[PDB]
Amino acid sequence: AKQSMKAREVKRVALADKYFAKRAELKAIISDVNASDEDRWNAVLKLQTLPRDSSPSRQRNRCRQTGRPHGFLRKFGLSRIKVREAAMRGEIPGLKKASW
Amino acid sequence: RIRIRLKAFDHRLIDQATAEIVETAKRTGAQVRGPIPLPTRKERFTVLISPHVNKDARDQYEIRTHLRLVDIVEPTEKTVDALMRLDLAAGVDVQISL
Amino acid sequence: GQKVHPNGIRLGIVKPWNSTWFANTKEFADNLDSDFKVRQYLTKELAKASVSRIVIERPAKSIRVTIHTARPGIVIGKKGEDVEKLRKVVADIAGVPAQINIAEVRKPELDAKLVADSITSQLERRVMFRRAMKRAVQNAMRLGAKGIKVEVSGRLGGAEIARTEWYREGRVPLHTLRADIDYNTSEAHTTYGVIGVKVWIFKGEI
Amino acid sequence: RSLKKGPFIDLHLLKKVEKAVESGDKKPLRTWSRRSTIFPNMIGLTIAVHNGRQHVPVFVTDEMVGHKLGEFAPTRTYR
Amino acid sequence: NQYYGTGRRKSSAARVFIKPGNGKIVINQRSLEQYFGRETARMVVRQPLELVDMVEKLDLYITVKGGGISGQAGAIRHGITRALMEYDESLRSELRKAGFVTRDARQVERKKVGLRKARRRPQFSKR
Amino acid sequence: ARIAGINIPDHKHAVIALTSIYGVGKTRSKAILAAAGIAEDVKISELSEGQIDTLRDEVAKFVVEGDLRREISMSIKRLMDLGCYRGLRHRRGLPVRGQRTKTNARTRKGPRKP
Amino acid sequence: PRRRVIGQRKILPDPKFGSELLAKFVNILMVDGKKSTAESIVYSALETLAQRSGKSELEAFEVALENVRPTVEVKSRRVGGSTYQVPVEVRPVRRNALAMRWIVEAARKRGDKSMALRLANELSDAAENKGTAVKKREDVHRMAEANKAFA
RNA sequence: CCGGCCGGGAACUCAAAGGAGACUGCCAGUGAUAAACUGGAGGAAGGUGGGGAUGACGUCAAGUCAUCAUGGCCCUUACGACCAGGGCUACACACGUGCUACAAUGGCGCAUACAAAGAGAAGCGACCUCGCGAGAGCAAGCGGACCUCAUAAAGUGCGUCGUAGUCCGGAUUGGAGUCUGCAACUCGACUCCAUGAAGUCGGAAUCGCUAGUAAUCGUGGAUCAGAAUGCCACGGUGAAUAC
Ligand SMILES: [Mg+2]
Ligand SMILES: [Mg+2]
Ligand SMILES: [Mg+2]
Repeated sequence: AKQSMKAREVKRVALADKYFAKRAELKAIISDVNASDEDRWNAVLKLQTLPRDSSPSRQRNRCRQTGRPHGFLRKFGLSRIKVREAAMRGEIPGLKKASW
Repeated sequence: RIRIRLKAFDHRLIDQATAEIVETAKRTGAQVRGPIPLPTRKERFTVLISPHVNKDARDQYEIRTHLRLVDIVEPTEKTVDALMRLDLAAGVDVQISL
Repeated sequence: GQKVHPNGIRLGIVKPWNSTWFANTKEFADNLDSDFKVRQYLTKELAKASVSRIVIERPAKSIRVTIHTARPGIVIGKKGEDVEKLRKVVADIAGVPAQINIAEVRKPELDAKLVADSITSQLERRVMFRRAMKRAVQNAMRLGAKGIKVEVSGRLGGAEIARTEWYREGRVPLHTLRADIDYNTSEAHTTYGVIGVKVWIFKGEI
Repeated sequence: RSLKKGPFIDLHLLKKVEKAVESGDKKPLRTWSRRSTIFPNMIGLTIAVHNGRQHVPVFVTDEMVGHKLGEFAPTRTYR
Repeated sequence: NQYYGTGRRKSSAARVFIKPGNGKIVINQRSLEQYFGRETARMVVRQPLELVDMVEKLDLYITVKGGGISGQAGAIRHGITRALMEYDESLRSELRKAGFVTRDARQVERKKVGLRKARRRPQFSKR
Repeated sequence: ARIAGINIPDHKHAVIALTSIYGVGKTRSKAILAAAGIAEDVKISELSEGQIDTLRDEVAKFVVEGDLRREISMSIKRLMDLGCYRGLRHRRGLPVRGQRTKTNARTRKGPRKP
Repeated sequence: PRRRVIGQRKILPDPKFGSELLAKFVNILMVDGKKSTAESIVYSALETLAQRSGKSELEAFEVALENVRPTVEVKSRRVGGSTYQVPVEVRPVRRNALAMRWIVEAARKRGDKSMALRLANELSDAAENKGTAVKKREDVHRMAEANKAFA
C-alpha cells in the first residue's frame, strides 16, 4: 500500500512494455545458434545499460488498487479480500457460488 | 452459411437470446439447421477468501459459460439483412460467422 | 465470518446482477478497473443526490450505467447538462462509449443502502443512535416490512469497547434460499471512531 | 550448469581488466559485479569481491578457471 | 432382432446390443478372452446370460468405455439387465431378487477443502 | 570371477557383474556387453575366459578403481586450492549430495553428540 | 457412533463358485486397492490348492476351518477398574472373519517363495494342525481357562 | 485406403436445457389402535437415498490497524526517499506436516488397456529433424466437444531376480552437461554417467477414517520467466469394523 511501492510498480510498467519488452529484436534473434561473433557480448552490452526496471521476468504481476504483492490472481487485476468483497457483492460477471 | 456460435452465462438467458435468432431466421432466413447442446465449461477453482490467517477458510467460485450452436446452413441474403446489428438479452455474446 | 453476505449466496438465483456483461480474459481486468474507479467516482459525485444503487452493463462495448435515485431533481439539473457532462468523464476514465440512465424510487425507505446513508448522516452529528434506529425501524414498519434486522456496531454512543446492537422487527430469513431480502453495509467515521451498520430488510419471498 | 553458449560476464567486470592486461592493474579493483566467472585474462588480479560489510581482496591464480566471484565471499560468517 | 442394453455403472457408459441365434460375446469388436476372459469381472458379463440363457440362443455385441477395466466389465453386467427385455417380466422379476439390476450409483467423492482426501482430516498435534 | 583383478562377481549375470563392478554402474555394463558382443541372461560361471579377458580389455577404456578415487581427490584438492564454499563445507566433513544443510542432514553428519 | 446400531454390508459372492467365505478370505488380505494382481495370485493359489487337497476349495478348508475357530475371547468387566482378561463367548457372525484374518496373518509367514505357494501350504498346515493360527485357538483357550465365572 | 475416413440416420454413446420419478407410497407388530422404528415385495433409486454452499443471541474484550479503512500519538533536509549486494535456503540443537523408504500381495526388461477434470494468443504447440534422455530448430492449427498441452499409471501376458542390504532404496557431493530470465554460486529446477549409506516394518505416546470411504496410483490447475513431496483440484483401482 506504500505510496512508493505503488509508484514503483508504475515506474516499471510505464516503461517495460514501452521498451525492450517489445523492442525485442535484440532479445532472441541475437541469441540463437548463429555465429560466435561479438553478438554473444553485444547481447549483454545493451542489457548492462538497460535497467532491471524493464524486463518481462521482473515485475511482480500483482493487484493495482491495493499495492499488495499477494492475493492477486492473474485473471482479475485485484487482490483476494477485495475481489471477493466485490464478487459476492455482485461485481464480477457470472461469478457465483455453486457446489457438487 | 452463417455458423452462429454464441456464448453466454445463464441457461435462462441464452434460451431467450437464441429464441430471437431462431424465430427471425424462419420468417426470414430459409430453414436454419437447429440448436445443439454443445457441452460447456464452468471454470471451477478454489480462491483464497483467506485473510492473513486461517488458511482453512476457502471459497469455491465458478462462472457457468453456456455454449450453443445454430449454423444457419443456407447462404440466404435475408438472413444477414435480419441479423445486421441486433443484440438482445444483454448479458450474452453473439457473433455472425459465415 | 460465521455470517455470510445474505445476498452473495442469492445472487444468480432471485436477485439482480450488478456487473452484467460477457467477455474474455484478455481485457476483463481492464474492464474491471475502469468499472471500479468510475463507480467510486460516481458515488463520490452523486452521494448528496441519493444513489440507492448503481448497475453496470457492457453490451458490445456500448456500456449502460443505470443509477437508481430518489432525488432526480438535482441529478438531471438544467435539462440534463449535468448528465451530459457526466457521460464525458465516465467515457474518459473507461475508454468506452457510455449510455447513462437514471432510474427512480418513489419511497426512499425501500433501500437498505438508502437508509444506511441516512444512518451515516445521522450518527456523524453526535445524535442519539437509539433515536435514529428505533425511529427508522418504526418509519419502515408503518409503511410495511415483514422483516427488518438493523445492526449498529463499534463505538456506538461512546461505548469505548466493542459492542453490537440489533433491532429485529419481523421475519428476517437469512437462511431460507427462496426469498428476497435487501441488504447493504455502510460506515460513519466520527471523531470517536467508525460505526458500522448492517441493514437487512425482507420484503420479497419469490 | 550455466549458459550453453557464452559464459555470463558483466561489462563492468570485463572491461576494467581488458585494457589493464596491458598494464598490470597495479591494485585491487572495486568489483560490484560478483556474478561473473574468470577467464585467462583475469588471472593474477587482487580483485575486491563484494561481500557486504566489505570487499575481500582475493588473488586470482590460474586454478580459478570455471568459477564465479560470488562463491568464495564470506556471507556464511557463522562465528 | 436387436435390443439395446443401457448402463452408466460407476461413470462407465454401457452400450450393449443383443441378437438371437448364437452365443458369441464381443467387447468393442474384441472377444471375451482377448480383453478380460481371465481378468477382473471375467464372468459377471455372463451371469445375466447364465441366469437363463447364454451359450447359443442369444449372441451379444457390446461397446462399453469410459473408465477402468473393472468398470467396463461391470458396465456389461448391468447393461444385459436392461437388454433382456424381450421377456421383460420373466427376466426382470427373476433377477431383482438377486440384484444386478440396480445402478450402483457410486461416485468418487471430490477433493474437499481442508480434508486432505475425500474424508481424511489433516493430521493434528493436540499440543 | 577375476575381472578387474580383485573383484570376484561370481554367480552374477553377465551385465549384473559389471553393474556390480568397481567403477561403473547401470548402463555402462550394457554398453560394454554391446561393444563386446555378449548377452546378459547367464551368470559369470558359464562364460569361459576367452571372453572374460575381452571384457577386461574393453573396461580398460574408462576410469578404474585406482584413478576413480584419485580423480575425485584431484577435484577435492582443487577445492582445497580454491577456497570456495564447497571447499569450506567439504573441509568440515559434511554430508554429500546438494544444498540444504540446516535442519536435516543427520545421517551423514552423524547422530547428535550431546 | 453412539446412536446407530446398524450391521455389516451385503457380501458379494465369487463369480467362479459362490463362496462368501472365500470372498472375505481375499478381501481381508486385500491391500492398497490393487485387486487385479491379488486376484491373479489368489485364485491361482486356490486352483493349485485344488490338487494340494485332492478335492475342491470350499471343502479344502472346511476340514481346518474348525481348527482355526475357538469358543472364547475376552471382554473386561469393570467393577472398579480392570485391564486383564475376562473370558466371554466369541461371536460367530464375525468368527469367520477372525479365522480368515489370523490365517492370512500366518500366510504372510513361512516366507521363502511367493505368496501363492505359502498360503496353501498354510492351509495344509491347518488341515494337519501345524499352524500358528491353530495354536492361537489354544492360546485363547488359555486366556479363558484361568478366570471363570466373572459376570 | 477396416481412420465415422466418405455418403447417409439423427435410433444410439453423449451432451446444454424443461420436466419426471422417492414418496413411509402399501403391509406384518412389542407398543399409548399413537408416533416411529428392525423391517417384506414393489422399487433405475430405502429411509435427509449423493454430497455440498448454507453457521441461528453469541463466546474466548480470540486473531487482524503490515489486505484495506480511518480517529488518537509521534517522526517529518527523517522513522520519508534511492542504488548495488547480500538474508529470509546461515545451524551444536526440539518439535509439527508430508514424498521416498525400511523389498518378493516385490524389483528390472519387451509388450500393452482404459479415464475424468482442467488449461491454452505478447500462450500451447501436432508433424518433421538432431539426442540415451534433458531439451534446440522448422512450425501448419486453436482465442477451442474440431488443432494442441497430452503418450494416463498401477494394470494384462511373460522372462528373470529367490534373501543378501542383495536387480530393494536412494540422500545430504564428485565429473560432464540441459533449459529459464540481464542474470543460476553464496540461492532455480531438470536429464545422464560414477559411489552408495540409513533402515531388516519399531518404545514410550499418539493421529486419519463409517464406502465407493480408507488405502491408494497417475493427471491437470494455481502461483509463474523459472521455481514442490506441498495447496487446491481430476479421475483409475479398491478394503475394514460399527458387539
Ligand atoms: Mg555436512
Ligand atoms: Mg488469544
Ligand atoms: Mg482419532
